[PDB]
Parts: sequence; C-alpha cells; structure tokens
Amino acid sequence: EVFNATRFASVYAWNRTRISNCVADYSVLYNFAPFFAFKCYGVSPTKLNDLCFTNVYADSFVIKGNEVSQIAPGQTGNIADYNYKLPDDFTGCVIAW
Amino acid sequence: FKNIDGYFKIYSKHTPIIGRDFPQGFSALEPLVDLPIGINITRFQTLLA
Amino acid sequence: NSNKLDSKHSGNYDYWYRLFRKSKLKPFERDISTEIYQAGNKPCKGKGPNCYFPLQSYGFRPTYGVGHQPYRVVVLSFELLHAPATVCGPKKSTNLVKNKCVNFNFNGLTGTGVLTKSNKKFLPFQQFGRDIVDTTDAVRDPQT
Amino acid sequence: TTTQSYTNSFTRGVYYPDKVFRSS
Ligand SMILES: *[C@@H]1O[C@H](CO)[C@@H](O)[C@H](O)[C@H]1NC(C)=O
Ligand SMILES: *[C@@H]1O[C@H](CO)[C@@H](O)[C@H](O)[C@H]1NC(C)=O
Ligand SMILES: *[C@@H]1O[C@H](CO)[C@@H](O)[C@H](O)[C@H]1NC(C)=O
Repeated sequence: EVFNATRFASVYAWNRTRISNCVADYSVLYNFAPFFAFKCYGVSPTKLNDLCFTNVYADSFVIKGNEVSQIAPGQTGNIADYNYKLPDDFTGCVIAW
Repeated sequence: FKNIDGYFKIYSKHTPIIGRDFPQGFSALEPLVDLPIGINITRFQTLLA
Repeated sequence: NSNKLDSKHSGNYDYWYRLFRKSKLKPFERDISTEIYQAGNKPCKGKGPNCYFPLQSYGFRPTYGVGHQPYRVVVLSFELLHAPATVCGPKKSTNLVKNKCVNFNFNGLTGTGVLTKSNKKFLPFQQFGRDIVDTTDAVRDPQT
Repeated sequence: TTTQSYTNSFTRGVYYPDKVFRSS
C-alpha cells in the first residue's frame, strides 16, 4: 500500500508512514520493481529479515536521477541541504525505482 | 598436518622400512616444527623434482 | 580513542569494514577480498542492483558522536599452555638447588617441591612433563 | 599424470598431541 500509491508526496512533504506491529516481509522489497538504487549503509539488505525492530520510518519521495544519488549521508546540494537532509549516523536502506 | 587456530604442525619420523608399501607395524610420529601461520588453507598440491 | 590519527579537516574515509559475508566468520580468520557481494539470483560480476560491494567505508570523518569517534582497538592474544615460553617479564636467575625443598617458578610454572637429576627420556621438544595423573612431575633444565 | 589407487590406512598416523613426557 505504501509502494503502490498514486500521489507519493514530493520532497517538500516527506510523507512518512510509521511502521509498528507489522511483519518485516522483505520479499516484496526484492521482487518489486527493477530498481535503480539499492544502497544499504547501517543494515545489510539480506541479513535483515532476522532483525526485529521497534519502529520503522519510510519516507516516500519523488526526485530526479541526480537527486537519487544525491540522497546519501554527509551530502550537499539542492535536495540534501535545503529540503531533506540525511543524518550522518543514519542506519537503513534506500529504494529508488 | 593441521591448522587448528593456525599453528601449522609437521610431525615426522624417518625409517628405511622394508619398503614394499604403506606398512602395518605401528610407529610414533615426532614433531619437527610448530609455526603459528594464522592464515586460511583449503587445498593441497605438491611440487616435484 | 584516536582522534589525532584518524581524523582530518573536510573528512577522512580511509578505513574500511565488512558487513556482507557469505557466512559467519570463524575465530581468527581473515576474509579480505573485494569480491562483489551478489545476493540476488543473477551472476552480477559487477556492481548494481542487489549485488553490492561487500565492505563499506567506516566513515571515520572527524567527530560526529562520542560513541562514533575513531577508537583504535588492539587485542593481545596470549597462549597459557604447556609449551616452551618466549616472552617474560623481570627475571631473577637464582641458581638451581637440588635435593632440597624449594619454591620453584620454572618458566611461569609455580609450585613447591624437591628437585633432583632424573633418568627420563625427554625429547628435545618436550618441556613440562607429567606423571600418571596429569600433574607436573619432571621439568627438564632449559639451560643445562 | 598419476594413478589414483586406493589402499587401506591400517593402523597409522598417531603423533604426540603435546610436549608432555609420560611413561607406563
Ligand atoms: C497496484 O495495485 C493494483 C491493484 O491493487 C495492481 O493492479 C497494480 O499492478 C499495483 N501496482 C504495481 C506497481 O504492482
Ligand atoms: C577460509 O576459506 C574457506 C573456503 O576457502 C571459507 O569457507 C572460510 O569461511 C574461510 N575462513 C576464514 C576465517 O577466512
Ligand atoms: C644463556 O642462554 C643460552 C640459550 O640457550 C644458554 O647458553 C644458557 O641458557 C644461558 N647461558 C648460561 C646460563 O651460561
């Protein structure tokens, strides 16, 4: 439901769906879309279904190709400093399709 | 040979035995060297003369 | 903490660390390799989707947290076993006395007893010695 | 080129596990 909406809010409305009392089924995360950026920094993208979390935050954005690579810890630009800043100590994964 | 927690071991004993083949009489096996390699080993080949 | 060797202006990401290994690491085994980590299904000889580089940069850039500073950690592995020693500390060289009840600290093995020349057959690699029941019985003189 | 003949190990391959002297 969060990866198949119709009006994913852009960078000015980070549009977060908080995750609790869920099941972390990441098979959909793999088979869904051909993908273009699947960078994981703090958590492995395969050794993660064995980890249990308290809450998970997913922010759905709409940007261009350059901004897709721009979204990264410790980065500057029109989207990494003025609209949405990624923390340096961020542990998680990014999805871009 | 073995490399448990590194430490390659070579135990040796030389005897000009009857010489038919791999014999049957028991023999002890004295160590020669003990070197703590601390590397990873998986295969085994040999050089010739 | 080593802030004066692993930090510099404008950042420093020289160091590296692994998070993607095909299995758990056995003790004291190095797995240094730049083999691209493809979980996926496809071969992925190169980079890209679901087939990523196994090791990431630690990102030890100056200071961004007390729990995130550049700590230098070194581990010292001793082997306290019955084997010929190589490293010691301060040494006293009191001359050996036999046929007398003495306290001995032979090569780290401490104890009390009486010593005498024996007629055993220690092989040059044998150091400690024992008796029937697993106790230090005869220690060959490392000097003479 | 070498052969790959199979033989029985019989009783063999026992070394000294440690550097500790023993008798009887
Ligand atoms: C979104 O859902 C509809 C029906 O629920 C489905 O037909 C469509 O394929 C879905 N979108 C994607 C990208 O799978
Ligand atoms: C050593 O290599 C084998 C295969 O080459 C591998 O299975 C094992 O995990 C490695 N161990 C270490 C400590 O590198
Ligand atoms: C000094 O050490 C060497 C090393 O074996 C040996 O000659 C002996 O243990 C010592 N020399 C003496 C006590 O004169």
